[PDB]
Amino acid sequence: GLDRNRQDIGYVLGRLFAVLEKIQAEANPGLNATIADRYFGSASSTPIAVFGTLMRLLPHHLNKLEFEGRAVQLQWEIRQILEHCQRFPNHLNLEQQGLFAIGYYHETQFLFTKDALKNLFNEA
Amino acid sequence: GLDRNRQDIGYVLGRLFAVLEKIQAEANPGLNATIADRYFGSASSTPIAVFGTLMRLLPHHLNKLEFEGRAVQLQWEIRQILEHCQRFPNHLNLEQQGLFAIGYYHETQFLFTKDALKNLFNEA
Amino acid sequence: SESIAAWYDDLQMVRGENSPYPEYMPLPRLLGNLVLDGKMENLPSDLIAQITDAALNNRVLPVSLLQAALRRNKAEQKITYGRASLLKAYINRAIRAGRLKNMKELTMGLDRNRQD
Amino acid sequence: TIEKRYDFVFLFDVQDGNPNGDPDAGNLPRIDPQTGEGLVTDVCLKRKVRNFIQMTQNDEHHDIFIREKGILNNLIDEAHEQENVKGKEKGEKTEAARQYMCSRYYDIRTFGAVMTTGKNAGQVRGPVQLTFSRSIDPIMTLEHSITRMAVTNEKDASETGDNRTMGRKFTVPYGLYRCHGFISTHFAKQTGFSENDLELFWQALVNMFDHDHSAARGQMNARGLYVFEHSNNLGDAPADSLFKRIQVVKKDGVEVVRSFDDYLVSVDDKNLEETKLLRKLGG
Amino acid sequence: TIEKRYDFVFLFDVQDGNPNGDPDAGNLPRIDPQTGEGLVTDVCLKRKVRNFIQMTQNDEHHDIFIREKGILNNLIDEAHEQENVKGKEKGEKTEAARQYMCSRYYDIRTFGAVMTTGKNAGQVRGPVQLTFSRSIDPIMTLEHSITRMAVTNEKDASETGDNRTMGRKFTVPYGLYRCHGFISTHFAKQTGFSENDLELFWQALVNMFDHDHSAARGQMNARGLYVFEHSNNLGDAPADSLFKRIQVVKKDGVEVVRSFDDYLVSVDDKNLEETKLLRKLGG
Amino acid sequence: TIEKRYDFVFLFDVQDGNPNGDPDAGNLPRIDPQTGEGLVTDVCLKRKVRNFIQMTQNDEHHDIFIREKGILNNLIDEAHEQENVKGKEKGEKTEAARQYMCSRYYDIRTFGAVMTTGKNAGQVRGPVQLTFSRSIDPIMTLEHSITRMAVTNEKDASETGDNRTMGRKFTVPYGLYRCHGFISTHFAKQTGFSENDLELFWQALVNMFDHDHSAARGQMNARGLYVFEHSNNLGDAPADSLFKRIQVVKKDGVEVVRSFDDYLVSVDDKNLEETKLLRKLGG
DNA sequence: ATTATATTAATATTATATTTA
Repeated sequence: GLDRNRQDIGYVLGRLFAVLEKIQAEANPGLNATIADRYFGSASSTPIAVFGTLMRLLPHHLNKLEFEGRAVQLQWEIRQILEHCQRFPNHLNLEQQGLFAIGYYHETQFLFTKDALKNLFNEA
Repeated sequence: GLDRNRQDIGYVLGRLFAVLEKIQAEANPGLNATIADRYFGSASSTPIAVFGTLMRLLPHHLNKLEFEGRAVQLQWEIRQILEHCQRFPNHLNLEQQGLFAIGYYHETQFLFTKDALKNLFNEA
Repeated sequence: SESIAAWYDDLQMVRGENSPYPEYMPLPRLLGNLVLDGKMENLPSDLIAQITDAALNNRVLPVSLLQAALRRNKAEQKITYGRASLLKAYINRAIRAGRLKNMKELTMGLDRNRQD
Repeated sequence: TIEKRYDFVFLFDVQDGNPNGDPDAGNLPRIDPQTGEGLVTDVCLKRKVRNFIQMTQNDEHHDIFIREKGILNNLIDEAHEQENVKGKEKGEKTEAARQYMCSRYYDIRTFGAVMTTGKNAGQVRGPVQLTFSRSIDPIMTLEHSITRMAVTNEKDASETGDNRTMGRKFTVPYGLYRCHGFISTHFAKQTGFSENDLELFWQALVNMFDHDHSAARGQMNARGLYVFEHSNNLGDAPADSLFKRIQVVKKDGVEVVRSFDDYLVSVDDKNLEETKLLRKLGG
Repeated sequence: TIEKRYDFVFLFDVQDGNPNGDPDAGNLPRIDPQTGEGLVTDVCLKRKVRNFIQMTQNDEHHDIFIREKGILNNLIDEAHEQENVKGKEKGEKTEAARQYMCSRYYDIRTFGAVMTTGKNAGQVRGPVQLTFSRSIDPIMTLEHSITRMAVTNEKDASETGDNRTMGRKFTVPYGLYRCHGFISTHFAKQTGFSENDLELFWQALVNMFDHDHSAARGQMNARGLYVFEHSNNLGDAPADSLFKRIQVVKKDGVEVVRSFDDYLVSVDDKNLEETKLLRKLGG
Repeated sequence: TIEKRYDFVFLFDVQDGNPNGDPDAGNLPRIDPQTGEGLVTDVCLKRKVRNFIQMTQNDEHHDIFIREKGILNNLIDEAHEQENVKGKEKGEKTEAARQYMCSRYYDIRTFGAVMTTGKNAGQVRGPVQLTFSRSIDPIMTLEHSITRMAVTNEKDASETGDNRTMGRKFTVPYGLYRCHGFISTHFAKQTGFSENDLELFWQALVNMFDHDHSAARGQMNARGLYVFEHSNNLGDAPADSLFKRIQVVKKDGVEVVRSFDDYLVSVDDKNLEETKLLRKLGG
């Protein structure tokens, strides 16, 4: 249940936030306050203010991972998502506001799986 | 998924940082802390302070590569990106702050490919 | 009793352990979730005068049930046992009577698929 | 009770720090997404005024609304057990309790508070109602990420070596937040907002950026405060043009702004001399 | 009693705050789902006019419809015990009570109210009937979530000492709500809507955004008010094209709008000079 | 507990090295992007003061907040098992633990710390709150890249020849970081910030650049420290002009600055003699 | 005219010379 060729800005924005949250959760299991507990409150409205710090903290989160190939796969899927994201908009429309959370939870479901992300990464 | 004729400052800045990170990663596979783990934290806000040391370390990173033609291709795409970069700004706007990461991950996806960068370099 | 059986099977909703609402809800108690406060302000032409006829003869449920249950669900700010079962019965009877195409009939338990 | 209308043009900036942070965005100040102008909520100024009153009063009939150790239900129950315990017939009892709290509390008298919890006692419309601030020049976010050489919790993130917990501490280089606000008289006559309380509120708005300071907010100061004192309780001219007369734009050929030497506060009090006044308290 | 038809084009925006918020959706203003244009109900403008009248009158024959404790049944019973207590034969007694309330109340004279409770006294059709506002440019919702350092009830308080109750306080950057409205004459002749009441209503519509302010709504102002005064009680031209003559679209090459310097109110009064007038009160 | 307000103008520069370096940018000090003025965070000065206290005290009732081997949760649990173990009803128990930690710790008494981990014990607002430093002349980054003749980890460069690991070690030629800071009294009365602690903090701020030194920061010194001692707890004049009276600009016809012989610290104490004092500790 | 209340998943994308009267 995930459309990677929707060419929607909200879809790819939500998928990017979802993989960012997944990376932060994988960086440390004993995490109290994640990014979703603070960054998601304005991610669908002011993405250019939160996604900047998100991309700034992404490499450190990837380096914090115990496995280096996992970070490679996560960056690969990040870029496969952002392929359709030609630019970070100022503010999302209501339809895009909903598509944000849609793609967010869709990408979260696609990531929290047994054999799916690695299977898609193998065909690249 | 990459616009090379967008004429946006954030786009070309992000693409330049992306190719710099790609060059640093290609210089040595066993790299622990790359530039993205330290330089990206202020690359979209204070580019004139990080991109100076980036351009200073770029020739040594290119010489560290085992293949000399790879460094030539990387410099060629660096200059093709910086064509639209008429000047390094002091601070990027919020839209430009987002376009920074947009172009960064777009160029990273375009670089981590089979036949794409070399194909574009052949038509030059 | 085939009409009553079909009406109560279409009204069969999920119920938890030790629930005060019975397995089959009384018709006045079911309409009480659609009235203003007490079961007396119902419309004596399309509610207490037509829903009983549609249930006791397995007829088609009117859209007035949809609209009243919607108003009382987003008005009372809660969906207790009575309004959701009525909407499920309406949807099932509309699917069975051709008054509903793209959707499908609902079951007792939670439908984790549906794709609606 | 006051009888004049006041349309103050509060102007305040920030040297280096995080003023009004977070519309749920981590730790960044509220900025305009489409443009880039910084925004500051009025609750920050209200809390600064409350802190100034708490540090420059300490007396009765001017309650300051206590901090963390202050349950609103407990305060409401304490204020209920006074003159109108039960012998007032609920209806007017709520109004009597509201009037008593207005005569006793200063935050509810100047602004307002929620008094409709358990023991309901009505609500205060509030005379003075500030607005959300907004700068003119599109400010930029610096994001000054700093570190710490001491871990907090004993989780798995605490390595055997340098127990470090970095994070980010956002900062702002400049941004004159052109604040706005209007003061009414009908609600002030009911809440008991006298002229002494108005002068105290003006003094607080003027001298709140000198005591209420922290490490995250850094150094903040108030530029000017041009109060538009009216003559009656009616409406002379729309407040839009009144607040537009004091425009703040860029100076000469400069890209951004760093201090007061880069702004040109154009103050041309020419058409506002009909039935209105003008005073300068901060600038 | 008025005799002319007025088709006013009310235009008002919002600087930063929640104007007409929707209880259906938490605390966000009414916006168009398919597009994104902000919508404002007419009851907000009616309540602003009522507050302006309450603060700029205080006299008889112009009741303002009290707040909260004002039970409508009690007011109806008080208005019934006047000239038509019982000796009027129910039928025309209701009409007499309705006329007395119209001559006494201003809200029912300009707009209307429900007087069909216990002691029925008919209903007022209402002459002036405003409509729901709607902006042109698809506005965006900012959602400025803010916090509080004081818990309300002790039950929801944390098990520690940090008593906080956050929540959200929605805001709007811009959105010129192109309001609409029509005024009739037949119902105005029955309710007694004279020209003085019409002028008072115009003054209220003009100067209601200068006093009726709060922290949630922030700063709101009225742009312009182009009233289309007719000549008779008949229908000359459809009001659709009449209201379409004053179009409000985008200016030059801009994506959104921030203030009045980004809108181009195209006013071309050319074909409306047949048997109609034009006046400017707010703009 | 102190009762006067202190507005110190801390001035300090750097001979050759990296003072307050930025993790957001590799290893370069915080500089203004639009201009070029160097910026130094207050946490560096706070850590220097902490190190000075750790090396010039070694006693109880003045905890120094230990370095790497100091879990905050462990220290909080150790401070909880004292006088208020459980018999204090959580609410005021947190305040009692906070007061005990303020009377025991010096860092939380002068500045503050987070004590809201597992066993919550409230939070300290903090009296003395320093700000972020900022220079006047646009400094330049030297970037002194140096090498090493010994590899660290078995990476891909330690091949056959000289195992080398170069890198960069940034340096700064000059830059008088005009620091700022304000001291309150209301929070000092609660945290127990006496005058002896204030004198110790002044001595630390004066003599912290003589012991806390390293190879990256090089040689740093404190120029002057002009403390503006007030007379009461109220607000006399805005601190903006107070801190602007001690301006630091360029001297004669010079492009940059190298030492103290190129700066002209204009100190004209003329209008600050109303109800305020002045003292010189570092300069 | 209630219910319920404890953790999914994680191991490497890429990598070979523009131009020189």
